[PDB]
Amino acid sequence: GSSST
Amino acid sequence: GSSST
Amino acid sequence: FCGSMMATGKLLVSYAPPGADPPKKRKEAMLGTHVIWDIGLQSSCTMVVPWISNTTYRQTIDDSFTEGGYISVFYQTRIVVPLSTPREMDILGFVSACNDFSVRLLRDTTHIEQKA
Amino acid sequence: GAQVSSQKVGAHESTINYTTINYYRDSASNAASKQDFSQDPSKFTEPIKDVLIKTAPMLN
Amino acid sequence: GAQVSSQKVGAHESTINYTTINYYRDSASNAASKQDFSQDPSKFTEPIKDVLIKTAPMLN
Amino acid sequence: EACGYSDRVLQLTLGNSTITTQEAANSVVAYGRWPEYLRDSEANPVDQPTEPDVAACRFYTLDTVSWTKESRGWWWKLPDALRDMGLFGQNMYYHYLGRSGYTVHVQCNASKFHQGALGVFAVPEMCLAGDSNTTTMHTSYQNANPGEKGGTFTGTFTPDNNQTSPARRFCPVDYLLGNGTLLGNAFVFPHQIINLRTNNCATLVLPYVNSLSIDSMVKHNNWGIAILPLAPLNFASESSPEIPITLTIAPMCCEFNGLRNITLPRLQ
Amino acid sequence: EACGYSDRVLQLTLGNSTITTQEAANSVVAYGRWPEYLRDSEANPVDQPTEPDVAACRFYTLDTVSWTKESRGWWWKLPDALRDMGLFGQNMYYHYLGRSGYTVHVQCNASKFHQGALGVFAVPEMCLAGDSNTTTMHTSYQNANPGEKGGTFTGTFTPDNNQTSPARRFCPVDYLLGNGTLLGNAFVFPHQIINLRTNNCATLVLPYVNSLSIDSMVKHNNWGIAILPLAPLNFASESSPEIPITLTIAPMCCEFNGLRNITLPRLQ
Amino acid sequence: EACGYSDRVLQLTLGNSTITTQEAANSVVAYGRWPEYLRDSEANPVDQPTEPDVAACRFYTLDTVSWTKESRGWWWKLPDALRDMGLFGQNMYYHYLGRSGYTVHVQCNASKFHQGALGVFAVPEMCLAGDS
Amino acid sequence: AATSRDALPNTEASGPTHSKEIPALTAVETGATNPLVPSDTVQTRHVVQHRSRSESSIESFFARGACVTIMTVDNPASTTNK
Amino acid sequence: AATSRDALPNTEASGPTHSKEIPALTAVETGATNPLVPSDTVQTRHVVQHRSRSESSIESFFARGACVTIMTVDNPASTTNKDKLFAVWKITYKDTVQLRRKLEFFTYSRFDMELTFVVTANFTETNNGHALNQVYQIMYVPPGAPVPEKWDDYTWQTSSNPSIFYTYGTAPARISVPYVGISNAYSHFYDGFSKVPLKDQSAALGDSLYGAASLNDFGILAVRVVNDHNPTKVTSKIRVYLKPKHIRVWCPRPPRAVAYYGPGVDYKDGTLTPLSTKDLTTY
Ligand SMILES: CCCCCCCCCCCCC/C=C\[C@H](O)[C@H](N)CO
Ligand SMILES: *C(=O)CCCCCCCCCCCCC
Ligand SMILES: *C(=O)CCCCCCCCCCCCC
Repeated sequence: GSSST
Repeated sequence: GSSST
Repeated sequence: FCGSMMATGKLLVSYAPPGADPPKKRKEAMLGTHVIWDIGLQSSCTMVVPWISNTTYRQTIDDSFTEGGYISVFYQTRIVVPLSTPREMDILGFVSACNDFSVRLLRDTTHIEQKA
Repeated sequence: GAQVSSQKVGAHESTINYTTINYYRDSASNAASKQDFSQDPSKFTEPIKDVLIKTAPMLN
Repeated sequence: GAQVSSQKVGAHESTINYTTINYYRDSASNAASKQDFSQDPSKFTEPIKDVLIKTAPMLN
Repeated sequence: EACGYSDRVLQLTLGNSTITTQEAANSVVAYGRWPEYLRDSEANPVDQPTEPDVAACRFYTLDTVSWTKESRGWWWKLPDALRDMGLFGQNMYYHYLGRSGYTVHVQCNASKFHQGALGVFAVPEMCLAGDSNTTTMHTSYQNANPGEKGGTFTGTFTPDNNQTSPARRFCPVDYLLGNGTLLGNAFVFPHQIINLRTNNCATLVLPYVNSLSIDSMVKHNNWGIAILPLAPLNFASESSPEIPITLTIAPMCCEFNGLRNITLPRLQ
Repeated sequence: EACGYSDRVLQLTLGNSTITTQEAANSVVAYGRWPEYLRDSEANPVDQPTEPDVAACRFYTLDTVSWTKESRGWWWKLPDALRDMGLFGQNMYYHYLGRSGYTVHVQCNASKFHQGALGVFAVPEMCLAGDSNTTTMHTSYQNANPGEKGGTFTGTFTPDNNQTSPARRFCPVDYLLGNGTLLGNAFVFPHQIINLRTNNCATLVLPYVNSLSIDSMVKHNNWGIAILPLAPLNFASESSPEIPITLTIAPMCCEFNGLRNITLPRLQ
Repeated sequence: EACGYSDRVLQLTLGNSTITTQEAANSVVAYGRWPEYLRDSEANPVDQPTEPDVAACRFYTLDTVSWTKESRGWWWKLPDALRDMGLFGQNMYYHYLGRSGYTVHVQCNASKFHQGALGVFAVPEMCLAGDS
Repeated sequence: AATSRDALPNTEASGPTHSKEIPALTAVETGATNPLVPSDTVQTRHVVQHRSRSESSIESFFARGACVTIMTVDNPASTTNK
Repeated sequence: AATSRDALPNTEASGPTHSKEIPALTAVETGATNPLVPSDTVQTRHVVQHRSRSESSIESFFARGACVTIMTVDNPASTTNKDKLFAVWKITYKDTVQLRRKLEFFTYSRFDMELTFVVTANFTETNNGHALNQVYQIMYVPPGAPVPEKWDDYTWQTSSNPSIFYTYGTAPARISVPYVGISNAYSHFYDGFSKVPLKDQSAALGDSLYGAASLNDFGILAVRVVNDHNPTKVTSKIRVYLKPKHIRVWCPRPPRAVAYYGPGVDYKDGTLTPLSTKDLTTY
């Protein structure tokens, strides 16, 4: 879906 | 939507 | 071994990793990885060439940097036969990969062409 | 309909993923996943009717 | 499979982000993240077996 | 075993080497003792030992000799026979002290139509008799130590009469086991027999045996391997049959103490 | 320490050998990595390694050279410099593969009235430049590998003009570190300086460094030891001072794979 | 087996026929797949099949050939080699379609004083090259 | 579940041997290949194997466009005879 | 967790000093560099430091395509006596100097390689003729695969070698390749030979180049114009650009200080004076 760094 | 392998 | 049942023998099968004089005498070959094969009911004998290399992969061409060493076979005792028996015969040899064996970098072969 | 899978990362700079969406109705139009399976060589290397135990005599 | 990270904003006009999706299976195909780590210079600048205290005599 | 395992079919693997045999007559472990490293409770030299492990504990094949109707027998000493074998021999000449056990595998095949029987004997401290009747205990170092070629037994004692320049070698008479005792009793030493109809090899696993925990390998031999024809070689109706005998020996659990510069012995 | 312990006074002990020093300038562990054996996770050749341990991991002293006002510098390669040293060299020529770390101890004492400074540099893959301007990469094996005598640096490039029979050796120019880069930067390599007023030795502990876990020791040198006078030798008002320089190197955590018959190289 | 069973001694029985052997080197099942009838899930022609069973699934011995020092080798095709064998061949020529697996038993004895080795190969789609 | 990119088996450490188990001896007449690994005939160390057969999977072996023909066409002047 | 774009340390304010702590005094013989900061030898103020080392991270230092070769091909009239030129290049970063000097600041490296191809063409004869848009085939022939002997022979089939068919005037071609070395890192320097000379063999037989490992390290690129011969001859160049992505480097080295002379570390007479005249007491 999404990974957030 | 999404499938994750 | 494809000689007769009456034929007996002990042979030495050798693998010498690279870097020294290629073995031409049993004296040398003995000192490397080897199997002393006793001929009998189990018709065949296997020597495993273990992966022993400096590089993590070798080239599929002749290359001194990635050379693999020397395979050889010698008489350990001698082939002995009784009378009424052939004094000469053949052995047949086979090669195959172990389960730890892999290849990479796909490429065209030199073993086929299409001139014109 | 997005398919998300992991890459096997060789040279490095967690898990890195990549995304795939099929744009066509026919499975033939799709790229290759390269998500393949290995199998045992037995059907070619050991095709004998009686199971071979390597420490034992092949002939008995 | 979208990766969202923050930009370090230099000249200004909250946090601004940017989005990354990997389109291929091989990690080699990927762009560079530039999300890199620094390390201490010690292995080159202080390679001595006994830890150096800078206020103390280097030789004692 | 109902899965096929036999007394007669063995595989031994030491280091990068393997021996297979399909006509063995079991194998012998001398005095029931498998080789072992020196225990702290029995230790003597205090320096850290070197244990070269697979580089020295592997099967070294010696020069093949030939068994004929006239053969009276052959002998070798250990560690002498191996003094020039790879990193074992090197470890031996670099150190004051060393100890080692051994797997001895004697090889001799023929056919169902040949016959004969070799007694293969492992003897601790195999002191052999000299060629002289003017001077006892005078076999020179060089002659006591043939290296891998070994020596031979004789059916006759011929005393060395050159008193000016004595041969200074052994004169090992076969029915006397080369040492003044009867061969028929050598079976009290660890042995096997290669009787051509039954088996084509002998295998003796030898422990380090000595009145000390470790000693000078260069000065002293711990074991002697003696091979004699108990029943003569014979084949079909041939008058001059010959079959080869090959020795392969592997050092086991060997360790060395007292490292210095290399020993360079006077061997000729 | 208030019990007396000093930076300057060290004792190193490997195998049956000990080095003492009373004028050290600490010691260096290259890239902060102490030598180590090859881990299973990084292993590559599958055969049982030989680890000779104390028989090879001990201090070998090389031939002493002499430092004078005209000295331009000296170099050695590892493992080449040690190829003939006891059981280490033997283990090296018997195996296809080998890896090793090293403690390098360079020795040079003088007096409170002498002066001068040696830069002692440990360089990974120390490729040196050839003597030719007609053929690149042509230094022969024999000349690339001096063994324990090492080689020397020169202040001048004299190109080999004998095209019939080329010298085929290095021509390592000193301010260019023998490799086309400026000496003033060689300090980015693991080093120490022997500055006669401060210390009388250099000590570098070197890990095995290579793009592989294990490799051909006979074909490839992992480290180069380069010693150059950063400040020239000088004493009292003498015009021809001389002080000796001695190298002592010990292999560490060394292991070998691919055992066969011994390599016998063409060295001259 | 400690009751005597050996790798080398086999008995195969199909239909009214039996083969015994005392010097076998085990036996091979090609690609690890034993022969099977066609499953409904893989079926294609819709008519009721004929399965002649023991009348066709039995050991047919072909003409014996002779191995000499000059022999270069021999070949046969299946089902061609069996086209004239009893009710199998009949079932073959009466029908548009047919499928079959096979047990192949090649026989060659000699003495402990003879020597030689035959490679016996089963090749799928063994297309051979022409003389032109 | 073993996949084409999985690492091949680790080499397991193995020591000296003296027994009735005979891995080296075999009989190719049976039609089988002896399933041996180095620890069967030499002494081995333990190695954690990383290599995989990913690029020799059937798909990977074939995953390339190959030229199969070169077709020739033209467009001539209308005046040509051909 | 300290990252390449983090701000460097703040300067801390420090005042006058009179003690036995001696930061300024040191001893370089030890092999270490004195870890000093300005507050050790002068009085400082407090500064909140914003600067970062983001652009000198190994990745950032290398994050650029560098030209490594210029390949020449043509497509002549069919009537020419001379053959149609196809090009063969041994892959290397050592045919040019700038990326080479940058990589050689280090001894070993690991990276994924990005190759980008710029293609330009021109007319050679003062003709007044034409050629139509060309298609180039850039074939990778890895060590062991058959090298093309002719612009049109069977090897350009490429059933297993990777090929790029580039169309003239389109965006420059680009591919990526993973870390493909047969070692655990690329070696920028190999102090060794690929052969041991044995005594028992002739000198010729045991000989090999100093510092060379595998003769054909990475194979070749072979480039051709796929179009058939044209009456007017056209000549093209394919410029190859190399960028090392996802890079790791080991063991730092002094940079090349005198001109490159071959693929090894060799130097040519007459090029060994990089430094210029400057007087000791002259600013
Ligand atoms: C369709 C085009 C495909 C092109 C593929 C090229 C793959 C070749 C890999 C080349 C890697 C070059 C790396 C640089 C050199 C090495 O670092 C050093 N000489 C030491 O190994
Ligand atoms: C599953 O796919 C739901 C998520 C959709 C994300 C946007 C899809 C991107 C554009 C797809 C075009 C469709 C191709 C015919
Ligand atoms: C994770 O990626 C789930 C969200 C997907 C958003 C749409 C992706 C945009 C198009 C991706 C094409 C895939 C590349 C092969």
